[PDB]
Amino acid sequence: SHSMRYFSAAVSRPGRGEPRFIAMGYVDDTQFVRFDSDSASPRMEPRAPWVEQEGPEYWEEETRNTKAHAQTDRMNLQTLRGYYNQSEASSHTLQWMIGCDLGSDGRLIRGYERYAYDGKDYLALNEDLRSWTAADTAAQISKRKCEAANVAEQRRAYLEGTCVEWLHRYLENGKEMLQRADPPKTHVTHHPVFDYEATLRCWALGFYPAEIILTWQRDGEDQTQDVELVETRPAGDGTFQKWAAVVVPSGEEQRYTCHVQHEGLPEPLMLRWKQ
Amino acid sequence: RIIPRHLQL
Amino acid sequence: MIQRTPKIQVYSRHPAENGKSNFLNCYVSGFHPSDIEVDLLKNGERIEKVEHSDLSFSKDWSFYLLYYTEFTPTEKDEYACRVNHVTLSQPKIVKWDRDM
Ligand SMILES: [Cl-]
Ligand SMILES: [Cl-]
Ligand SMILES: [Co+2]
Repeated sequence: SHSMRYFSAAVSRPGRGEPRFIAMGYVDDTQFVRFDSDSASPRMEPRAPWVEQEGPEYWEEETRNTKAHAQTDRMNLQTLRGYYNQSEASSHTLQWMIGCDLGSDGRLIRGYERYAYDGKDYLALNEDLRSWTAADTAAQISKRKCEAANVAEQRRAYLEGTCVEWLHRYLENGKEMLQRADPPKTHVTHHPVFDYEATLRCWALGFYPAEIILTWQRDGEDQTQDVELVETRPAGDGTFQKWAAVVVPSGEEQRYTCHVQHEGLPEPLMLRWKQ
Repeated sequence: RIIPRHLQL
Repeated sequence: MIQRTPKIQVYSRHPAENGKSNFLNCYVSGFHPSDIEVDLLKNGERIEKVEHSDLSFSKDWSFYLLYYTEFTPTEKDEYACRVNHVTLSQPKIVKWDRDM
């Protein structure tokens, strides 16, 4: 399963200059392009090696369109400020996300496009890619505006055509980095307390993509309720990590089994602490 | 490939 | 307005060993608005030349960043991450536990 996404964030800062605009494109969990208005010379820049082969026409076109997005979004910031009758001295955040998901057969399974204002859902394109859902009475103005312009038609065209096509291209060009399935390196750690109890921590390291399932078994039973699970985190080298801990009665460690499920895995593995 | 235009809200 | 305080994790890229230089990470996520201050401390000493990944955000709209820097673990050297955000009345510090 694969997907391509583009995100953007426009952040006003009255008194500290023009609103900052950042835009970025991801293939799955890998960022491959980035634009930042705070750069000395704003432009769409590569963030992955496999996109660096695109010629100057590509970068020239991406940078030009993205600079246009920035201008449209700075204007949006300020239409919304009007809609909510907010102070000209206040700071606000407008976020955007658009993307296409490809099934395991390689054809479109779903596309989107949504907006959030000050951390709240604002406007979203519906699954049918032909209608919109407004989160409040301000967003309804935007919704009516989009409907009157029949813009959904153009967004759908991108999601069904360009998005899928280029995702397929990036997947091929960065095949070694993108269509790879590292399996996580796993092990369980033992942390005693004196005679009564010990913490068993199940580790999953160096895996990609970030999607993974960790679960603890005691004679073949999930413990979800008393298991502390940390948010999956980036190692910093392109892989992810995650651990699941469970406090068990001393002397019964062997009754617990960790269940790890990752795509790079050929079969879900089961770990058990080594004495 | 980013979509050409951003939406006007 | 919506206000989400940052979630913080302090960890190393590879298993802690005393003597080997590794990577000290401080993953800050789930926060909003996007403004945030993050420093990596060494025995209370603010570490310089610390880098961070590009500001981005998750599906739920919350922002996330990864601050890092090369380092060498030690039985006596205590490493931590200092984070300040509008949601915090005072800066928050999370110490690096090589076991987490
Ligand atoms: Cl608030
Ligand atoms: Cl509120
Ligand atoms: Co509030």
